[PDB]
Amino acid sequence: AHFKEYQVIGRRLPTESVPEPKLFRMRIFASNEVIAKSRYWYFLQKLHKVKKASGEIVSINQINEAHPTKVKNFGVWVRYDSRSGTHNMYKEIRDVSRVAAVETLYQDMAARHRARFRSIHILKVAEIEKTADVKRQYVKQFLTKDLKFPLPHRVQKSTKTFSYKRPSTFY
Amino acid sequence: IIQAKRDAKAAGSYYVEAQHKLVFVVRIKGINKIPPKPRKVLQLLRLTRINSGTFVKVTKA
Amino acid sequence: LIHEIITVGPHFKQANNFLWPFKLSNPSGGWGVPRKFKHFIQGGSFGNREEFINKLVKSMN
Amino acid sequence: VLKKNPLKNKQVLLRLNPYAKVFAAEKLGSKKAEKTGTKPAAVFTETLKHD
Amino acid sequence: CRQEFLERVKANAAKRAEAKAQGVAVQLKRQPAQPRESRIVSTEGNVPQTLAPVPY
RNA sequence: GAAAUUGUUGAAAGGGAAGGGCAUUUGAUCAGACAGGCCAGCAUCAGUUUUGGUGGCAGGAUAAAUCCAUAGGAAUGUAGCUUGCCUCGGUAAGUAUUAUAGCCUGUGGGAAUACUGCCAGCUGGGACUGAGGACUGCGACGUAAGUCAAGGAUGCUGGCAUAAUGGUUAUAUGCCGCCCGUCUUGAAA
RNA sequence: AAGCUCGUAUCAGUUUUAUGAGGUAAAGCGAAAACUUUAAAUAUGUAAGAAGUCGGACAUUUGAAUGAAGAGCUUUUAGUGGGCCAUUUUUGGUAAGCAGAACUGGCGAUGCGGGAUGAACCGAACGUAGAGUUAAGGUGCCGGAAUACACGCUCAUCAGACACCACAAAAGGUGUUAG
RNA sequence: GCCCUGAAAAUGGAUGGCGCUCAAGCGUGUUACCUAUACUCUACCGUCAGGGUUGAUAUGAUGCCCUGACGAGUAGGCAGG
Repeated sequence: AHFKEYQVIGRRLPTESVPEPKLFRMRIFASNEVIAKSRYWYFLQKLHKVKKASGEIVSINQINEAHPTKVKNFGVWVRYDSRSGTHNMYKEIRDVSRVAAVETLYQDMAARHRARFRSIHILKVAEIEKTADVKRQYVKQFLTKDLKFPLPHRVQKSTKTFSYKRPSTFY
Repeated sequence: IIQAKRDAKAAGSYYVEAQHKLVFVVRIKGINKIPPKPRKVLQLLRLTRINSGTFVKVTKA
Repeated sequence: LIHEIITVGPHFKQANNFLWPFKLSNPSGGWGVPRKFKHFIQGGSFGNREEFINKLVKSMN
Repeated sequence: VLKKNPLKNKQVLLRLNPYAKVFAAEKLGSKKAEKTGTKPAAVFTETLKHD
Repeated sequence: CRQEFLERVKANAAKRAEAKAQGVAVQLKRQPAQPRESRIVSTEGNVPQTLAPVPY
C-alpha cells in the first residue's frame, strides 16, 4: 500500500550441538509487519535450506530515515522473474527517501514491464553522494545550475459543470 | 514486557515475545462450493454461518 | 471469564463452550480490499494477520 | 426481554463489573507511566542503520 | 502398530503408581505441543549477518 | 335466466403487444368512528446505527526529523583573487572550503509532532424501531428518607373531528416479467 | 414409524502421536552416482484404555486435542438403480482433438445479486416487513455510485476495454519507453 | 512492455450501445462510495425443543405462560383444516 521499510532477523532454531545459528538479517520493504515476515521466509527458503517451522524471528523494526528531506540520488539493483527466466536491472531516482523511491519503482515496473510486486525482488538500495557517476540521464538533467522550468498549460479543476468565462490556462 | 525489551536493547540483546496462545477466528466464505474436510472442520469450530467467529487455543494440532 | 480466556486457563474449554459462536455483523467501514479471497499477504482478506483482526473486529461489532 | 448494552448505558455497565467507578476516578488509561532514560545499545543502532 | 500404545500404557500406569505412592497431582493425560515462551537472545557469538539475494 | 359472445349509454386510455408484480400520483368510489377516532409536531429516555468535533494516555531508535552548539568534508564552488571581453558586469577558466551565500556528514543537547494502539473520556447532529402490560428483581444516587437515564416510551400541544388519512378500482409513470401443461429433460430445446 | 437399555453413553467425511505391507534419492557420505544405503510424502491400517494393565491386585486427570450429551440392537414401511461438466492423480496415445480408469465437487429436486442475455462462471444459509453493513461486480451517460487522487506507458488508414498463457506465432517493422 | 502487420469474406451490425484517446484504455497503489432474500438488531407468523402450570372444577388440557434456535425443496411420508 503506502510503504514502510523493515529490519528483520531470523535465528534458526536451536538444535542440540548447534544452538544459536547465525542470525540471518534482511532489510525488507512492505506496508506492514506480517507481509514483511512472509517475504523474509520466502527469500530465506530460496537462499538456503530453511522452513518457517525450522526457523524463528528475532525482531521487527521500522527503519526510519536519518535525514529525510535531504534530496538524494538513489540507485537500485534489482531482479525480477517476469514470464521469462529471471533477470537483473538497475534504476536511478532523484527522490527524498529510500521507501518512496521503491514506491515509484514498483509502479514504474508495473507500467513498463507489467511487473508484479510478488515477482519483484530487490537486491539492494544504494545512495550516491557524489554526482556524475550516476549512469542515467533522465535524472542527470535535473542536476544543472540555476535551474528553472515552467508548468505549461496549467488547468484548474472546478467542481461546477458550467463556467461562464471562456477559460484559459496561463500561459 | 516493554521494560524488558527496552533493557535488552540497552544490553545489545533481543527480547523474543511469547508465541501467542489465543486467536480469534472468523468465517468469511459462506456455505457452499466448499470442500468437505474444511466443512467438517468448521462444523467442529462452530463457524457455520458467515461472519461468525470465536476464540481458539493455540497448539500444534 | 475474560481472564480465563486471555490467560488461557484451566477452565477455558469449558468457558468457550459455554460461550456461543459470536454472531457478528459485516464491517461497518468496509473491509478495504476490493477482493477478499486472496491472502492478506497479497492484499487479500484471509489468512493470518495477527494484530489487524482487532481493527477488523471492532469494525464488525 | 431486551439486550441493554454496555458501552453505553453506564447504569447497566455498573450493574456488572463495578470496578468502573474507580476507573472513573483514577481514569487508568490516561495512566502516566514513569519514564526512564535507558538508552539502547550502540551495536543495536549500528545494525539498525548500517548493515 | 499398538506396541506404542502398550508401552504408553505402562508408562502411564507407572506415573500413576509413583504419583499415588507419593501424593502429587497425577496429570496422566497427554499434553500437546504448546506455544513457546520468552527468551532473551544476545548477538555475542555472532553479530547479525545481512544477506544478498542475487541469488547467483 | 348466470358466463363465453353482442349491442347502447356513462368513465378512461392508446406511436409496431396484450395481460402480471412492487410503490405511488390523478380521477371515480367506499365503510367505520368522535362518554373519546384520523394525521402530525416539540422535549426527555431506551435498543439499533450512521456521521462530525474535542480532550487525555502508551509505544517505537523512549520516534526519526526540524532546531542549538560542536568537529570534519566537498561542490551543480558563496565571498574574495587572477586572466579575457566589454553590453563595463555578465559570461569563460582557474583560484578560493564561508568569507559579502550556503550545503553535506559525525557526535552531543531538549523538546514537540507524526503513524499506530487505548480510554469502563466529554459533547453534538441525523434515521428506523417503541414489541411488552398491577408489583416482584439486578443496579445507581443519597446518611437516610426516598429518587433514576436500572427487565421493552412516556409527558405537552395543535388541526381535522371528515372521503383528510387509509382501502378498493380504471389509468399514467420508473424497474422487473419469456406461455401454460406434458414427455425425453446431459445446446434442454 | 414404532418399541426397550439409557442419555449413563455414543461417536465424528477432523487434527496430534506412534506404525507397516512401499519409495519417491530431489542427500551420495554408505564400494572406484555406483548404492535399498531410507532428508521424507503420497495415506491407508491401527490405536490413544475396565472392551485396559500383570486365581488374585488397580476407578473416572481412567490415559491427546476439538465438537456434538439425540446414539445403538431387532422388527416393519414409501420412493429410488443411472449421467453431462469440472478439478486432482495416472495408463494409453494423436498432427491435433483426445480415449480409458479412480477420487472429489457442481447441476439434477434450487430460487436471488452480478456476469449486457444464458445449463456449466463469480458471490450467497430464502418465512413476511423495517433500518443498518457488505460480498462477487462496478462508479463517464443508459445505471444507483468519485469526469476521484496519483506514477507510468499507448495515439492503431476500422486500436483496446479478454476472460490469458492460446490459436494463427517463429519472426517481420527506420513507432515508442525502459533495461 | 505497449503499437501496426502477424489474413479475411460474402443481408447491415456491434467492447452491451452511445462514444471514448495527459482517457471513460492498459498494469498498479490509495481512499470514499452504490448494492442481493447473504450477516447483524428489532417486531410478527409457524414449527421443533427445554421449562413452569389445578390454587378460585380460572369456564378450551388436544390448554395458558416463560425462554431459545430454525424455516428452501420434486418424487414420497406425517399432520391440521
